[PDB]
Amino acid sequence: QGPAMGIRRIGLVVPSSNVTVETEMPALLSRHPGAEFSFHSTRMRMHTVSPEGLAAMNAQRERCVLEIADAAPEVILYACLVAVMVGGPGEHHRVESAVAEQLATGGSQALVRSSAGALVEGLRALDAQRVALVTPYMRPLAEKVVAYLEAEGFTISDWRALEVADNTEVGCIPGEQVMAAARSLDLSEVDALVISCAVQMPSLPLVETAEREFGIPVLSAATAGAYSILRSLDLPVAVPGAGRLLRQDSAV
Repeated sequence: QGPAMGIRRIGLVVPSSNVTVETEMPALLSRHPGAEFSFHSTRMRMHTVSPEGLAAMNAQRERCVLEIADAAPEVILYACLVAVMVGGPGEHHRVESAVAEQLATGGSQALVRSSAGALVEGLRALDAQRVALVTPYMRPLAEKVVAYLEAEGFTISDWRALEVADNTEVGCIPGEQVMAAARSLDLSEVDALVISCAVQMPSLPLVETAEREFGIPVLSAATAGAYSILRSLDLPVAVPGAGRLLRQDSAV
C-alpha cells in the first residue's frame, strides 16, 4: 500500500487507577522484531470496579477521545474490558462505533479497538470454542463477562472471580494468586484459557509458563489487545514471550 510508518503510535484510553496496561502493553510489544511503538494515554477516572464506578468512568469517553485524538495515534484502545461487557451483548460494537464517529467528526483517521472486542478476536483466531476464564471481578461482573462471551458463540466451561472490587488492589494481585485460580479450573476439553479478563490484573509473565503447564493456548485481555493492535496496523503477528496467539504469523 504505502510508505513505511516509523514509530507506530498507540492511544490508550485507560481507567485512572490502572497501572498494568501501560506496563504490559509496551513490555509485550517491545519484543516485536520488525516494528517500534510509542504509547500515549488519556485517563477516565475509576478506582472501584462496580456498576456505578464503571458507569461514571464510561461517561468520560467523549472527553478522553478528544484528548487522545490530538496525539494522532494510529489505533486507539478502549482498555477496560468489563466497562464494555457490563453493557450487555453487542456493546463493543456500539462503543467502537461511537468512538469512530466522534473521531470522524473531528477529522481523525485513527482506528478503534477495545479490550472486549479484542478478546473475541483473539479467541476466534485461536479457533477456540470452549473457553475458561480467570477474572479479578466481583461475581456479578464476572457473570456479565460470561454472558457476553456466550452471546458471541463461545462455551464458557468454567470461570473464577477473585472478587476484588478495588482497582488499586487488583493491580497488586500476585501471579501466585492468579495461577492458583487457573489451577482450580476444570480444563478438560477447554480450547483456551483467558488468564486475566481485566487489563489491571497482572498476567503477562504467566502466559508462557501457563501454556506449558496446561497444554492449551493462554491469553489475557492485554495479549488479545496486542494481537488486535498488530492486526489493525497490518503488522505480522510474530512476537515471542506472549503465547501462541502472538505467533499466529510464525510460519510467515
